[PDB]
Amino acid sequence: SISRFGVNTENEDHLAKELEDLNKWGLNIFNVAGYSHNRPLTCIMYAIFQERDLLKTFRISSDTFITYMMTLEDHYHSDVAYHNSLHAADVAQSTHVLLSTPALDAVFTDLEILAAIFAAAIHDVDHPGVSNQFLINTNSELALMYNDESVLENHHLAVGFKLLQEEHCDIFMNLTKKQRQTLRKMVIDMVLATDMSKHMSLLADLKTMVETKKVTSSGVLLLDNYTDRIQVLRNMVHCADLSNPTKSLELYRQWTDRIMEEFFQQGDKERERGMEISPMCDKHTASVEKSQVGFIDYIVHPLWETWADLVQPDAQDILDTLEDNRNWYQSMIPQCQGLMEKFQF
Ligand SMILES: CCc1c(C)nc(-c2ccc(Cl)s2)nc1Nc1ccc(CC(=O)O)cc1
Ligand SMILES: [Mg+2]
Ligand code: NA
Ligand SMILES: [Zn+2]
Repeated sequence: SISRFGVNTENEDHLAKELEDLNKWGLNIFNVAGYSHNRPLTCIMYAIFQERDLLKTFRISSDTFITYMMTLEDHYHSDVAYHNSLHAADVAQSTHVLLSTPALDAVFTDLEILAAIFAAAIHDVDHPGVSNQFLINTNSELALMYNDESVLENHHLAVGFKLLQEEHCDIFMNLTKKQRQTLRKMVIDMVLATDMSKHMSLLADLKTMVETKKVTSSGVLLLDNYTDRIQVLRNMVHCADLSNPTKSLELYRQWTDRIMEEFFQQGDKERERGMEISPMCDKHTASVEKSQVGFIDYIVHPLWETWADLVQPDAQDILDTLEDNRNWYQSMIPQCQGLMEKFQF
């Protein structure tokens, strides 16, 4: 069971049936959690690494891998409504699918692939369930440590890398020095690019890149160098981090409930401290359906449209689902600055 899934489970057969969808956008990670004793991140990372032969390629012990992943998953907070191990697992599995998009076939090195999925796994570790801006506004120790810049993203990185230095946790021991160095650099790059306040400038740079794209006669992207590759990978991970609205409505709605609960819990903190309640964080004046439509139309669609343009035609299904979900939320609205502000500056 451990050998098969990297986790103990009372229903191996149900877990195995769900993991049949490992390479699919339609994987249901909530079910994976339910059949893995709420170890979705360890489970999904083990599955992904076996699928891609990454433990063989990089000589990573499977036991050491399970040990690291368990401590990493333990460092996600169960009582944080959205930014917990289920979201990390989702981003990792979503990154895993995006890496296999036909337009990117054989484009990336194995180390690049390793770096993207590892980054996905660690990108929100030890999230406190309050935003960067909250941490800045409350004079937090983390904001003081990190000089107000990508405060949590720097913290997620430091925690993720520090766990590797625990006894029996160094999954990269068998990499060469040069490999370790390159991997570190790439992971730092990608996790720092998940700072939502970089969304606009990241999208601008991606469009610029997409203007210059060239493909083979088979539709495969031609990337000139490292610089172009890591740019696609940053953006890939960002897209995986804003993929909830591109999943089935059933899944999207569960994600939305969770991020609203998280925001509302921060707004209750802010209220208790006599602070102005941040946009999206006031449960008494929230308009959830309307905000999702604006989120999609101004942030998530523009990003996915640029991504879809890059990997044309691979991502049309994703765009169609996103539109369809937008239509649903729009139909459920009962009879702009706060939005856009979390995604720029
Ligand atoms: C993908 C889940 C998701 C959904 C479904 N909706 C929204 C927002 C809707 C309206 C809005 Cl303003 S944010 N944000 C989401 N994620 C998210 C996560 C973190 C942050 C950083 C921050 O707190 O500033 C911003 C957005
Ligand atoms: Mg984050
Ligand atoms: Na935990
Ligand atoms: Zn995230």
